[PDB]
Amino acid sequence: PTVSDLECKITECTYASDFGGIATVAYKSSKAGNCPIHSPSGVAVIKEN
Amino acid sequence: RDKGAPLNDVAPFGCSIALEPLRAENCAVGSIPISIDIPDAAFTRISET
Repeated sequence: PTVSDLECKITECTYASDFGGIATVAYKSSKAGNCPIHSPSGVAVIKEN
Repeated sequence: RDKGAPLNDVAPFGCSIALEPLRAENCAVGSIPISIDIPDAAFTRISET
């Protein structure tokens, strides 16, 4: 699925080591299925691939 | 019969009395710096509310 026309926002970001940072994402898909994710910036490390 | 009145009838700042451990119950005055360590198990993680 193409996911654009979305929105992302943190909801409780934890300024920390353990994966405490969270963020809802208003996904706006075309199909329905899986969608691999990553932050190309090294600022954020994500638990979910 | 020529006494004075009782401290549970003349005290200030709101107290009651007992001939018991000599407490002065329920004295409403000032503030108390209270601090608690909650059980972390009782917390709900942020991504569930």
